[PDB]
Amino acid sequence: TDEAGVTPLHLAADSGHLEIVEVLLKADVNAWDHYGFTPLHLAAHVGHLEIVEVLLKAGADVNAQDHAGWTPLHLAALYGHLEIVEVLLKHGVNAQDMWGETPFDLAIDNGNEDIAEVLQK
Amino acid sequence: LAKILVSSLYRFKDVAEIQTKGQTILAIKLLVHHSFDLVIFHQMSSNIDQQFLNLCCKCFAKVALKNVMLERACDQNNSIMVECLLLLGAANQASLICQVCEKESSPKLVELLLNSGSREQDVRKALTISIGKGDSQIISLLLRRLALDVANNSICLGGFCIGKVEPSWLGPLFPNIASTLARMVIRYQYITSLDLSANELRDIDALSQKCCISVHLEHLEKLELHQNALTSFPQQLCETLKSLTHLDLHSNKFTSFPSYLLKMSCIANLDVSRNDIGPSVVLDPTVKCPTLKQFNLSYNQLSFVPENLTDVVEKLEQLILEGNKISGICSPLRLKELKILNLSKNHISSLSENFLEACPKVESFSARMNFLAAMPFLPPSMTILKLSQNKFSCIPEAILNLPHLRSLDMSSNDIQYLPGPAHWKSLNLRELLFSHNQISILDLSEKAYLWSRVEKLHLSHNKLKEIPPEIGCLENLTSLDVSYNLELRSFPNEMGKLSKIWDLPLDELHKAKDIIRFLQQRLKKAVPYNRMKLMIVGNTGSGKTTLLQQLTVGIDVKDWPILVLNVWDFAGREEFYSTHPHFMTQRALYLAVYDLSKGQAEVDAMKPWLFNIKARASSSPVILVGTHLDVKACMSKITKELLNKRGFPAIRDYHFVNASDALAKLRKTIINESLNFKIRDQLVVGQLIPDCYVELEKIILSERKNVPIEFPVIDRKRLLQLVQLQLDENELPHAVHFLNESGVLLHFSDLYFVEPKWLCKIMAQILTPKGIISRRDVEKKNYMSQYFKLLEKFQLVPSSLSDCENSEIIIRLYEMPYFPMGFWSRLINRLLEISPLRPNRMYWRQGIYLNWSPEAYCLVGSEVLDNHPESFLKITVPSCRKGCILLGQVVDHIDSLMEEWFPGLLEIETLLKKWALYSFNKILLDDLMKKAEEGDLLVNPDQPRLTIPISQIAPDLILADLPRNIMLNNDELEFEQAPEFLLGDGSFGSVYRAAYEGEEVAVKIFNHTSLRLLRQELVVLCHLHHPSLISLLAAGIRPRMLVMELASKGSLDRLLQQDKASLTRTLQHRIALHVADGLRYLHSAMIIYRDLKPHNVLLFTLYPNAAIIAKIADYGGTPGFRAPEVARQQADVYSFGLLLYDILTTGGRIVEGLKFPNEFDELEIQGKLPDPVKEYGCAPWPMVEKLIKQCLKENPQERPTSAQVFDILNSAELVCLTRRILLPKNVIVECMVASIWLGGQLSFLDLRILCLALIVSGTQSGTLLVINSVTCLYCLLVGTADGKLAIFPLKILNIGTPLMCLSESVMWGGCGTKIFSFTIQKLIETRTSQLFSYAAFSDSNIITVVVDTALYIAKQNSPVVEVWDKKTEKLCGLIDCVHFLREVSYSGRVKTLCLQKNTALWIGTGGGHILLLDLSTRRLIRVIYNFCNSVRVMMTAQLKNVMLVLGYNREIQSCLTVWDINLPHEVQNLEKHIEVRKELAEKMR
Ligand SMILES: C[C@@H]1CN(c2cc(-c3n[nH]c4ccc(OC5(C)CC5)cc34)ncn2)C[C@H](C)O1
Ligand SMILES: Nc1nc2c(ncn2[C@@H]2O[C@H](COP(=O)(O)OP(=O)(O)O)[C@@H](O)[C@H]2O)c(=O)[nH]1
Repeated sequence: TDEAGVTPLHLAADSGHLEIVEVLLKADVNAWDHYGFTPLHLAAHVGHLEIVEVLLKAGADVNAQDHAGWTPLHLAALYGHLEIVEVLLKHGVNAQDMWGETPFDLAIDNGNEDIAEVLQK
Repeated sequence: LAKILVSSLYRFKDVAEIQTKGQTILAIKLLVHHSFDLVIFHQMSSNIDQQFLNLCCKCFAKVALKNVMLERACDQNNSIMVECLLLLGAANQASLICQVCEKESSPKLVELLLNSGSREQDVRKALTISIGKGDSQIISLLLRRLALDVANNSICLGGFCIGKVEPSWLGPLFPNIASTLARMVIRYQYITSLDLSANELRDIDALSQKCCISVHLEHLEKLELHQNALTSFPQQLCETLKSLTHLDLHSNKFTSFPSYLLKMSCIANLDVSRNDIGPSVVLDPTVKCPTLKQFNLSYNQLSFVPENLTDVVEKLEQLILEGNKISGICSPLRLKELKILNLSKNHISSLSENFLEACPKVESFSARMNFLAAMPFLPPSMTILKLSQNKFSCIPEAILNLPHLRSLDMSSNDIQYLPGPAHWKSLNLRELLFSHNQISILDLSEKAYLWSRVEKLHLSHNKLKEIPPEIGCLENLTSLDVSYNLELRSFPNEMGKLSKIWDLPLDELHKAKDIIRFLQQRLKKAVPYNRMKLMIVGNTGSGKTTLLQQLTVGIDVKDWPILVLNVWDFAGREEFYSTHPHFMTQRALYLAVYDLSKGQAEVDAMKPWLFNIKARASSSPVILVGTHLDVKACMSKITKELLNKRGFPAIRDYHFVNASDALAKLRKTIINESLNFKIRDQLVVGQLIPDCYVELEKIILSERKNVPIEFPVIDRKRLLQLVQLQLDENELPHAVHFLNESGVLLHFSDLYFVEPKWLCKIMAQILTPKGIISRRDVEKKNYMSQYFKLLEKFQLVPSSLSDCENSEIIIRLYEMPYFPMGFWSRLINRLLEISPLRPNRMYWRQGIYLNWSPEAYCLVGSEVLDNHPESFLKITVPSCRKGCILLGQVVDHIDSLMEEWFPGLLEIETLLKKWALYSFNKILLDDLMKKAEEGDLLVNPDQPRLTIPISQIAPDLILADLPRNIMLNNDELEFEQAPEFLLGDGSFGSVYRAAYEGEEVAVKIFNHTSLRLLRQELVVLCHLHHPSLISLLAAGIRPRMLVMELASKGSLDRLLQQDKASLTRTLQHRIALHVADGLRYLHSAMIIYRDLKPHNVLLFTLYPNAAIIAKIADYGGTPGFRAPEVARQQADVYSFGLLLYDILTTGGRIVEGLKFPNEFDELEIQGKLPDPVKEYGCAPWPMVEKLIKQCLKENPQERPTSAQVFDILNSAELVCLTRRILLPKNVIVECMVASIWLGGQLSFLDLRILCLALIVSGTQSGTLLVINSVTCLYCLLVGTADGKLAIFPLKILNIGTPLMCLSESVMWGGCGTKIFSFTIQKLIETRTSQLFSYAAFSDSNIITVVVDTALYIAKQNSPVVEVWDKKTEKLCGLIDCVHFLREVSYSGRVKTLCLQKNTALWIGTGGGHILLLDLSTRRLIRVIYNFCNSVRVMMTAQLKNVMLVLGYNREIQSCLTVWDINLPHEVQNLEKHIEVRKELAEKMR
């Protein structure tokens, strides 16, 4: 790892390198760092598809909570990644962090109205 | 190891790069032992190359042991080592600063040691060392860190005794490379007030005419030269400064008044309180300065008066001549503005008619201790007059004639008749003291309605006759001092109407709401009291019950009506003998039994019963009664000869009853004796009591039948369930006390024992190795809980319990005619606590012999000397110091028990001779005679060459249990009981000042006191060393006085009432913190205080960031500082809360005893307090305003501990926060501007729009309205949602990718994920930072940027801040906020940044955490936790310099808060000061 606490597959997922994350998977699927961030969280933050659905199929937690209580669905709704939103949605919406906002609320503040319609129905 | 290599580098200082290989040093302690520091210093100072510098620093990193490296480096004065090592840590440890000051050096080094942290005592010592050596630079910087107060804009100089002062000393007082080396090695690893109090300035002629600071001080406005040694003050200086108006130069040695000092520009409060001006002080004429307000020209050689004031001064308000030598009759005194004048302690015979009939506004005339007999026509404007201790024969008529008298105290006067209020003509009388006087009549029935406002009336030590109920017409009365009359012995029931009284001085004359409520009840209904106690007494079984039948286990309480008297048939079996003194009440009349069948033997054998009766109830008549006349009557001979009133109780009758015939005479005599009792001439068989008591007694008697027979003990609420009478909360305690005195029920504490027969039959039923037993409860279920406490405390079974070089031990005797009834069974119970580990103690029925070692033992036995009729106890103890302590403690316990249980014994023969044995090479010696022989410290017989020290034989008398260091020397002390040498009054005595091996060391002289209370006070005061405690120096026995340290700047009450502007926001908190620390130490010592108040807190220095500021004075309650229930343990905290309230208030709760005295007590009964900020207008101060509310809880179990309150006070958040403003609920704000303006709507506050600037607005649609998607503003710059610009539309430099930050400190900004600067100058890409931290943080919107030497970049929803070099234009690094958070729900997402000029950056996390940081060292100062849930915007506002913080209390509640700009400096200062205080506390022991 590293002094702060993180694994290389986290960097690979955040940077969107498919071959590296695939070859490393062939480590922990739900490895959580000192931030509590998951590789699924970083993939949703970067919005880079194939690692998201691979990790979801690899056994990544659907409702993993970081230090801030944000799900990968929360990050995908926040950063405008609607595709990640539905990809996680068919993996199984009312989850709240300490502040207590659903991804609908995150879409509301960020103006991601496209994600907003998907979340309500 | 190898000195050859170090010898090689010795040459390599000037040698070529050959020294670089010396690499080999870091390849492999004691390297720095010889000279390594100096060689490396020539290396890095040899024109510094970086390639060799890096390896040299890498080798040096092995050194970082660290302290000794500095110690060797600090030997040679050199700023580079100074700064580098201070940056590396390692300065006030060894000292070091003193030796650097002693050695020749340069200002830079001493400045480094001073500003890097240095103990105040060490700095003072170094300064004193350097004073002698000629210097003007090092001492100048020493003063900077020692005695400078920029916050108050003043320069103090007190306790540090400087020899003299010169202008060059106070020059700056009136208003790099090492860091690079340290960082890379770490990487490898106008003045207002001037104080001159204690500086023994022989002269002040140095800075008088013209100097560097003469022009600077020309507008000083406040100068202090008190406690000094000045003489003939130079008139040049007074011309030099032309703004001084607070000069107070007292205690100096003057000869004649300058009279040119008054020629100052505008001077007020001129104080010369101890200067010895000559006989004449007539001011020089032709100087009309109308500026002086207070003129304390006191304590002088002034036979005459300053007959210059009327011509010269026009506003001499407080013209004071107290304590002068004023002898002759004063001048007509034509001044027209005199407000307050004093002439106390002068020598005045009288005053002329026109002496005071010139001033139209004299309101405070007073002349204490003068030979005054007439008072000539005080003007009507007067309100307060103090004329006590004068040769007054009658009240002068002029005093009766002024319309507006308020307070008059004419104590220590010899007058006969005080005029009635029909002559006073004043309806505003407030306080009237008439103590030490001969007054016999208090005629007030003439006109009482005139007297309505009188509050405190004092008549102590007066020969009064009776109190007329007409004085009950008085309403506002608060304190009636009627003690020491010895002639009244009565109380009119109308006194009950005076509910406002909270104190009553009844001493030697025969409290508060209890007595007054009792008088109210008696006034409402008074009935004669008919109930007396008749305790029959026997001996080992005789005609006891048989006599009662004609007219055994326990006491068998019975009722016998005739008035009604109850017979208590006490026990005859010796086993029951232990508890009997518990029922021998003072108000009763005892019988006895002879059993004359035994003849002469029994009457003498029963003598100890009379001895016990005399010991317990001395004033109780006894009726001796024989009970065996059926079967030798010569016992009457001894009864008349030896058994009479000689030494035994006041026998009143003796009879020879048979068992019939003589029972009629017995009954008649019993009735006659009971009826004619007259206890202290009171006839208490027919006294008057309220009918409420009788009704309650009837209720209890009725409930006796209707009660559980097995356990008739009723509960506390069972008394309430009985009541349908009328008794309030306060009536019940005194009622049950009286009923218990009448022998109806017992109550000592939530249960009332009715039917005393059951209690005294069961509680003593336990009586029926040897004597020891464990828990073996039998017969009779939840009783044990109180049963064990009752039995053990009252009766292991002490009863029936197993019936040497002569110079190294001390023995004492306490001979008594007999051992009192329950003596040993309580003495051995008390002597189970004494100690300097459980000792071993084989205590029998009459001994203890408890010991820890051969050097620590105490043996209290039962001595039976040969040819000694009476029995006595011998106490032995080794002559060591610990043995003396033990002896003192045990003898104190003995005399306390005697005085608290057998007052008849120690009543002046005295039936108690306390022998102290001694042997020069044993000889009896009276302890009273030993005390009388206190004139010397050595006792010698008629033969003179042999003698014994006093402390060796009577360690309890002369202080030997206390440390020998506490031993005053008479030749040094100068404690004179003068009426000004005193500093204040308190508790059991007063405190004065005197010279004792020091400057002005205080002396606590004792008032009536005793060496028994003195022992307790000394033992509690000593063996307790703490910075917040007022440590004592010595003790003496001649006055029997104590010696204490000085509060240099006075007491807290005086501070509040006089100088309220000298209290800073950091001074009040420091005082509170130190008082809390002292209270914490007191509680950790398991001692309560219950005395916290401004009168009791002492201040030493007014320097905010000092090491000692406040201390707590004498500690063994108060109307204005009352405890919740104790004064109206955790009670101390509530008193502490009151202290905090007034300090926060600065004189509101105090200075509230003049317009409404009782209002400081009559509204805090249970958790009722006004809001301080709104009530008093003081500066807002939250987080302590909540602390007082949360500490002074009504429930004592809910109040926090003193340690907890000290810990909460130990937080700079409590010191730096100044406001906490809330916002309406469910309201959200996302922006504020520099009153405060916030954010389709808009909000405003006084102390959907996106952002605002100052007046600019803007919403999500980016409306370009003109008023007086926009994403960022500045002040004129505008940023949009896709990277635009505006210089308004003067110019629009498109760069986009939203612009979101714009800052100035050539402005800088941000757009998307790229930083610009300016006409775009440098658009440095920032997304290329994925190698460190997640790529997502690098590829994100940039929210805020601040401009400084470096560039700090914050991006939205990022837990990491980036730093980019300004010149190098490269990523300098990353600071991870979460790392700080993990060290201490936490979010860590950066939302806003703020920069401070002291290189401190404050970062706002998404959560309620504010990270403090230092750019110089890149180290966290602290984390502001507990604050809120979110943080959105922070910006500096010049209100005072403070930056606000916004947050939501998510339910949504937005909140605003204001923090002081000095948060990190305050944190460092508090952390250094607490550590210094802790080290001082450790060093005190
Ligand atoms: C202003 C004046 C007032 N002063 C003081 C001193 C003290 C004081 N010192 N040590 C004490 C020890 C005990 C003590 O018990 C009190 C609180 C019962 C009076 C007072 C002092 N208490 C008030 N004032 C000292 C002089 C130089 O300055
Ligand atoms: N002969 C005779 N015996 C008596 C007389 N008075 C009491 N006694 C005896 O004393 C006993 C009663 O003791 P009591 O009064 O109960 O004990 P006390 O009061 O506790 O000392 C009876 O047994 C009697 O025998 C008396 O006048 N004459």
